[PDB]
Amino acid sequence: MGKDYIYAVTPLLEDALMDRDLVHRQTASAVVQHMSLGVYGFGCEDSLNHLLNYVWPNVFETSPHVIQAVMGALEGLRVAIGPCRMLQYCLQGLFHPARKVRDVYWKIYNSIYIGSQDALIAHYPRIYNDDKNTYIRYELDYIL
Amino acid sequence: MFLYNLTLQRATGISFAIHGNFSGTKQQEIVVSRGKILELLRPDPNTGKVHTLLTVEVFGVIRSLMAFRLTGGTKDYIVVGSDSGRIVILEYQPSKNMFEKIHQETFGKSGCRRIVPGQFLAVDPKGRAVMISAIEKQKLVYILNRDAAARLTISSPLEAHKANTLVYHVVGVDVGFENPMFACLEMDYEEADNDPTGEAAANTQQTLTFYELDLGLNHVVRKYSEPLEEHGNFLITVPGGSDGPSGVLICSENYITYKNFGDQPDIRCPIPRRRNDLDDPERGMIFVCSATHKTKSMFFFLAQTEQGDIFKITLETDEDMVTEIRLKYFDTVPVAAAMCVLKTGFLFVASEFGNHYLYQIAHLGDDDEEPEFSSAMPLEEGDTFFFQPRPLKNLVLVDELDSLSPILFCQIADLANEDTPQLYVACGRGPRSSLRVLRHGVSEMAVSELPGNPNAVWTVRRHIEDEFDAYIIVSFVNATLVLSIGETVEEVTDSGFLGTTPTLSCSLLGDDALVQVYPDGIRHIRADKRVNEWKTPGKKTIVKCAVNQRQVVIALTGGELVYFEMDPSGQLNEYTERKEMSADVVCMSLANVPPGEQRSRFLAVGLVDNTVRIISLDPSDCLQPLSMQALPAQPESLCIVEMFLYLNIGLQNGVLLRTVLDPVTGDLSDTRTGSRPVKLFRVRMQGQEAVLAMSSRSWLSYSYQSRFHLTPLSYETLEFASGFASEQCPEGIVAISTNTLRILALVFNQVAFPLQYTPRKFVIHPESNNLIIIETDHNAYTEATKAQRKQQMAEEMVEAELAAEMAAAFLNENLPESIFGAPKAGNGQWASVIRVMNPIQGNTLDLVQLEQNEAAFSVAVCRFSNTGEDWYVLVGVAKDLILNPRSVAGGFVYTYKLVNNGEKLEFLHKTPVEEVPAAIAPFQRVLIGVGKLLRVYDLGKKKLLRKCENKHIANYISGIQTIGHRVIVSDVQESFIWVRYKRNENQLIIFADDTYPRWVTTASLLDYDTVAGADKFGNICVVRLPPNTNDEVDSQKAEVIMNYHVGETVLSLQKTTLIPGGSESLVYTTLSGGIGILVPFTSHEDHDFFQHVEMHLRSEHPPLCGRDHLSFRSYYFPVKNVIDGDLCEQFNSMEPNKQKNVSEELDRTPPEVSKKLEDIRTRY
Amino acid sequence: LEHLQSKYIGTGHADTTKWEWLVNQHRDSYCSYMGHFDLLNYFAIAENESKARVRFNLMEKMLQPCGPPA
Amino acid sequence: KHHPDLIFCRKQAGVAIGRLCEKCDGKCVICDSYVRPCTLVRICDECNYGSYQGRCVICGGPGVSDAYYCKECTIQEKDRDGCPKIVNL
Amino acid sequence: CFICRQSFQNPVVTKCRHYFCESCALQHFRTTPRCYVCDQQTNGVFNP
Ligand SMILES: [Zn+2]
Ligand SMILES: [Zn+2]
Ligand SMILES: [Zn+2]
Repeated sequence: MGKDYIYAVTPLLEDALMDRDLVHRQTASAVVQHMSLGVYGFGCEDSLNHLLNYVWPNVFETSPHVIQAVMGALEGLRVAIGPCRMLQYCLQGLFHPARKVRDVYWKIYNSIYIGSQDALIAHYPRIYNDDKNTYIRYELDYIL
Repeated sequence: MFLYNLTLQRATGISFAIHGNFSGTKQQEIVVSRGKILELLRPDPNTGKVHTLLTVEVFGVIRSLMAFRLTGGTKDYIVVGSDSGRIVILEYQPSKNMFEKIHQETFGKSGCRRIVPGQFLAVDPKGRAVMISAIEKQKLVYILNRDAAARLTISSPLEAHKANTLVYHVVGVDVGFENPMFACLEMDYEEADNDPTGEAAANTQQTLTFYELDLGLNHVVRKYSEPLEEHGNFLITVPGGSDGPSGVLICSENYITYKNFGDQPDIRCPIPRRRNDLDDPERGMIFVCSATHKTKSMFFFLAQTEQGDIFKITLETDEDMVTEIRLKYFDTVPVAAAMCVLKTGFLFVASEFGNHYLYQIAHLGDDDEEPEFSSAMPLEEGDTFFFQPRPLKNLVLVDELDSLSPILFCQIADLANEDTPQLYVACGRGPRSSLRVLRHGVSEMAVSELPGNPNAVWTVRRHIEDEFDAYIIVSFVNATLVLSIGETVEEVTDSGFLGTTPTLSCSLLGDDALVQVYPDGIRHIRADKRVNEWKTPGKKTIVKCAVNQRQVVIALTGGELVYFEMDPSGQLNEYTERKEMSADVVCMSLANVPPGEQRSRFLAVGLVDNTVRIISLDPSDCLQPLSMQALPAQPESLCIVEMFLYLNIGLQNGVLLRTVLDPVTGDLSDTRTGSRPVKLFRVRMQGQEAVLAMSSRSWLSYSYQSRFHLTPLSYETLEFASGFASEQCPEGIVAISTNTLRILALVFNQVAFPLQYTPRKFVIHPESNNLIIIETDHNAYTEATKAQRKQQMAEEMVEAELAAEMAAAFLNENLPESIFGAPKAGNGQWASVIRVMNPIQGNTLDLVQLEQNEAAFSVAVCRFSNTGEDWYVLVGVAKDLILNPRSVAGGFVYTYKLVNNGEKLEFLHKTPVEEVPAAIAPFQRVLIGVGKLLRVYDLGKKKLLRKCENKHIANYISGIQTIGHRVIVSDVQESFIWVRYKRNENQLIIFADDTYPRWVTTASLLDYDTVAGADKFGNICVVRLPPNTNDEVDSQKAEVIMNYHVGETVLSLQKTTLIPGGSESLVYTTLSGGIGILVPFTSHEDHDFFQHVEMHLRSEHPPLCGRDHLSFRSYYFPVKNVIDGDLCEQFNSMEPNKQKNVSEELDRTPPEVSKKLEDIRTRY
Repeated sequence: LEHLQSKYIGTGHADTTKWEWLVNQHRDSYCSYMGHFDLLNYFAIAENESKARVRFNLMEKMLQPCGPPA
Repeated sequence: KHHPDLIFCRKQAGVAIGRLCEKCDGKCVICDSYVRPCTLVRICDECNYGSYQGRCVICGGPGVSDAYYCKECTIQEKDRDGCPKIVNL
Repeated sequence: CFICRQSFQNPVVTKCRHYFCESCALQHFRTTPRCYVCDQQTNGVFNP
C-alpha cells in the first residue's frame, strides 16, 4: 500500500542520504530496503533507481551497521528494480584495479548472482569473441 | 499503460510427455507439457481420436517431467520438476477432473540455475524413491514411502553432489525387491577447466555411474562406475525382472550399446540406416526418442532414427547377457521430438513441428516391411540392414492433433467473407510447413443452413427409440424441408408426415408417432406416410403447442385448449373437456413430466392479455387453469420446462416473467434479456435446460440447478434462438437469422494450406492484395539441391543390376516428408521458394525459385521508390548461411516486377551485398538495413540507389518501424534505437537510445514515440520515449512503459485489433505457438478491481509449479503495469467455497466477478 | 560470508580471472538454454535439427566452453 | 536485532518442522521481524532428532509454537537458504 | 409504485435500487430509459 506515498517520501530520503552522519544514511538505507520490498511489482522503479543513485555512492563505508544496511538496501533494490541495473552498476567495477573496491563490487555481484543466477544470462553484456575463446553465442542469433 | 493481457490462441507444442495409469483406472492417461500448461488426456483407443481430459496451467518452466506409481496403486502420481525450487508430486483426481498436489518439497532457489536441482528427474521402478539431479554438481534422492492411509510420505533427500560432474541423462534401474539404484551419464569437468591446453577435454568421456540407494543404511553410495568410449546423448532402461534383464542402453551416432549390472555382453548394435537414403552420411543417426514398452511376458523398445522412422527392437535377453536386438523399422512417422508407446493399441508421438500423431497399434509390432538388423548379427562395421520406408502397417494413425509450433510469421485481417476475421499464420520446419488460416463464427466450425425461408425448425424423429433426429422439418408457410441431424442439412422428402400445409411444429412426442401442430390441427404422423390428424379447438388453427411425452395441448385463438392424449394404439385421442383462457394463446410448451405419470403435469399457454395459464393435462384436472403467471407486458411466447417445474412467459418487449409451474399459482419474477418478439422454447445446453428468447442478441434463460439466468452469447447477429444437435456437436445453440444459423458451442476453425519450405516472413502486396510469402528452410538441402544429390547418387550407384534400379527408385521416389521425412542435410544450403497465395484460397498462384544455398528473409511487396506506381518487390536472401557458428557469404536483394498484377512472381533483376539486408521498408527512397548499415536507397528495378548509410549500430537491425521522419530499429543489444529519418536533409542522427538490454525481435509502434520489443528470453517490453525530447539530438533514453514475461519466446507483434470491433489492442504471436492480445484498460476502477482480484487470487489459488505468479511474470525484468489474464481466467475455474471467499475479499458476488471477466473477454 | 556461497554456481572472488568468469557465464548460458523449453525451441527449430540433437549439441558445447582455457 | 556470529547450519532442509519458544515468539527466523508470517520453517536434520526435540530454533528455550518465515524474506525466497536453527560456534 | 400510492404485486428492485411492482417497473422501463427516483443510469432494466 506504500506506492501512494513513495513519491511523497522520495525527497525526504534523498535529503537524508546526503547527510554527513552515518546514522541518517544507514536508516535511510533501511527505508529504501523496506520500501523496495514493499511495493515490488508495481512500476515504481524510477524513484527506486533515483534512491539507488544516492545509496550506491555510500558503499565505501567501513562501519558494520551502515554496511549491513547498505547490503540489505542493495538486496532489496536488486529484488525490486531487477538484476539488470545491478549488473550494469557492477560490470564497470568488478574488474576494478583497486583490491578493496573490486572486492566489495565482487561481494555485491556474488550476492546478485546468488539471488539471480537464472536471470543473469539474458542480462549478460554483449561481449564479442576474443583470442582466448569464442564468446558470442550463435544460438541467440538463430531466428525461426 | 494498464494492460490486461489475455492469450487467445494457446500454445500446443508439447516439449515433453509421459504416459501410464495416471487416471486411477484401467484407462491410459498421457500427460504432455505444452509449455506453461500441462494437459492430461485419457482418450478412447476404440475411437482412436485424441481428446484432452483436462489441462492445468502451472505458470512456470518445467525442466523435467516424470510419473510414478506406488506398490499396488492404481493411480500413477506425477512428479513435476519446474523452474521453482519446490519439487511437486501430485495425484490426479478424476472426480474433480484435476490434479491435486500430494506433496511439495522445497530444494533450492527458483529459476533454471546450474546448481539448482530439477533439470533431471527419475523415479525408482519399485516405487521406493525419487531422484532429482541438476545439470551440474548437484543431485538428491528422497525416499517415497506409503503412509497408513496409502499416502505418499516424502522424506528428506540425501546429498549426492560432486565437484565438476555434469550429468547428461539418468534413469532409475529396476532392482526388483532389493534396494533401489539409479544410473547417470556423468562427465567430468574439473580436468577440462584445469588443463589450459585442451588435451583433457579430448581425453574426457561419458561414464555410466550407477549409485545404489541404501535405504536400510540411510545413505547413498556409488555402486559401479564404468567409463564409456561413446558420449551418451541418450539413455534408456531395459525392463528388468520378468520382462527381461535389468540393464541400460546408451545410444549415439549409429551405435547402441546395452550393458547390465555386472558382466554382460556389450552388444554395440549399429543403427539400421534407410535403403539408399538421400541424406548425407556425415550426420549420425541416434535414438532421439526412446520408448520402452513392456508386455505381460516380453518387452520391446521403439526408437527414432535420423529420418524420423519409428523402429521397433525386440528384447532377446535370454537370461544371461544382451545378445540380440532386432532393430527393424516398424513404421514411418513424422518429425517427433518424443514418442510414447502405450498399451491397448495406443502410440502417441509428439511432433516438434506440425501435427502430433496418435496411432492405433493394432498389430504386435511385427507388421513391418522394412529389413531387420540384429545386435547378434555380425557386420563389417560399415552398414546395417537397409530398412526401407514402410507404410503405417503395424500401427495405423488414427489421430492427427494439429499444432502450430514452431511459428514463424502471422497476419490477421478481415479480407475473406466470414463472421470473424481470418488470421493466416505461415509456420513450420523444413518441408513440414503450412499457412494456417483461422476464423471463428461460439464455434461455427461446420456451417449448416435450413432450406428456403422456414417459419420453424422442429425435429420430427421417426421414433423415440432412435437417438438421432431422422427428419428435422424446417417448415414454412408454403412448404417444408426434411434435413437429418448428420451435419448434412439439405432439403429432402423422407419425412413421411406430408407437410405441404404450414406446420407450426413437428416433434417426436410419441414412441413412434411424432405430434405435429399445424393448421389442420394435431397430427400423429409415423415414419411411414400415415398421419392421424385431430382438429384444433374451434374453427381457428392451433397457434400455441404445449408438447410433452403423452399429452399435447393445442391452444387456438381465444385460449381454447384441446388435449390430445397418447392412446394405447399409439395414436392421439382428443379430450372431451376443453376451456378457454383469458385471451388468445400465442405460444406454449409443456413441462417434462415423470415416467410414472400418464400425462403432463403442467402445460402452460401464454395469452396476449399479459398472462400465462398453466393447467394439468390429466383427465381429472382437465380444462382447469391451475397456475397463473403475471407477465410484465403482453406475452409473445410461453415455455414451461424443468427448473419443481417453471413456466416463463416472454413478451414482445424486453421483459419475460417466470413463475413456478405447479397446481397452485406461484410467484412471478420478471427479468430482461433486442426489440423482437419472443419465441421461447425448451432446449438443452451445457447439461442444463434453457428457454431461448428471440431477440437481436442471443439471450437464453438457462435454468441450471433451479436458477433461471439469462445472459448474452458471443454469436452472430440473429433474430431468433433455439437449440441444435447434429453430428458436429452433441448440444449447441442455434442463432437463427435471415437465412443463416450461427452455431455456438454451449473455438476458431483453422485450415492449413501447405507450402514448399519452412516460412520466414509473409508480405501482402499492395496492388495484388495477395500474400507473397517467402519460405526459407535453412541448414537443409534445397529441392533442386536434393534433386541434384539424388541424380548424383543415381549416377554413383548406377554402375554395378539391382543397385541401379534401387538408386533410380530412391532418386525418383525418396522418403516423403508426409510419411518418412524428407532427407535433407548440409549447413549453408537452404530451400528457398517465393509463393503467391491469393486472398480467396491459399494455393500458390506463382512460384519463384532461388539458389540452393540462399535463404529468403526480407519479405516486402510494395510500390517501387525509384520507379512509379509499379509494385516492384525487393526480396533479400542470404546465400551460404550457417547458423551455428556465424558463417555467411552475403545477402542479395532481388527486385521483381510482380507481373499479372502481382499474381506472378516475375523477377526483374538482383543486386548483391556483403552484409545481410533482411530489413527493407518504405521510407519517404526506402530504408534497407544491411548489417549495421541502414541506407535510404530507392527501389530500383536493376539496382538500388544508396545515398547515405550509417554504421553506428551495435550489431545489426533485425526490424525497423516507421511512422514519419523517424525509424526505430531493434538491435541485438539495444531493444529500440530511434533515428531521425531526415531523408530531405540526407542526415542520419540517432534521436533516442535505450538502457535496458534486450534482443528485440518484434516491432509494433503504438505511437510515434512508442516502440515494442520481444526479447530473446521471451519478454514483452513496450517503451515510450521521454516527453519534450529533441528530434535533432542524441544520448537520450526511453523509459520502459510496460514490461512482462509471457512464458514463451515472442516472435512477432502488431498493434491492430484481432477481433471485429471491441478494443483495438495489440496482438503478439510467440514462437511456441501462442498468440495473446494486450488489451489496454482505459478504466481506472476496472483496473483497480482487476488488481484486487489478482491480489486475492495470488494468495487464494497457488500455482501448481510452486513458483509465484509475479515471479513467473517478471523472470527476466521486473513487471510494470501488466496484468495477466490467466489468473483472471483461473479465478472463475476455482471451487465454490474459494469463489465465495474471493468474492467476500473483493466485496462483491462471484457471479458479478464472472460477468466482469466475461465483459473483459468480450471487450477483446 | 559462507563457504557454500563461495562454492555456489556463478560465484567468484576479488582475484577471479576474466576467462574463468567468461567460461562460467557461457556454461550458465548453455545450462539456461538447455533448461528452457522456449529458448531451446527458438535455437533448435531455426535450424534443421531435432530437439534431442540440439540438446546433445548443447551438452557438447558445455564441455567446449572449457575447451580453450588459459 | 542480529549478531555477526552464529551461522546456522547451511544444510539441505527436510521434513522436520521448526518450533519457537515463548521468549522470542512471533519473530522471523531470519530478519527478526513481526510482519506477515507466511512460510513454515524446516530444520533439515538432527537439529530435531535426539535430545533437541521440539526445542527453539533461536536461543534454546522449550519451544511452544511453530516458527515461520516472514513475507519479506520470502520475497527474495531466502526460506530455501537452509536450516535456520542457531548452532553456537 | 411509490408515487401513485397504490398496491404492489410481484415486487422487484431495478438498477437504481428502487423497489416497485413488476408491471410498474416494466411501465417505467418502457416509458423512460432512466429511473424516476434520482435520475440514475438504470438503462430501462426490468429485472428482479
Ligand atoms: Zn527462543
Ligand atoms: Zn524475515
Ligand atoms: Zn539444522
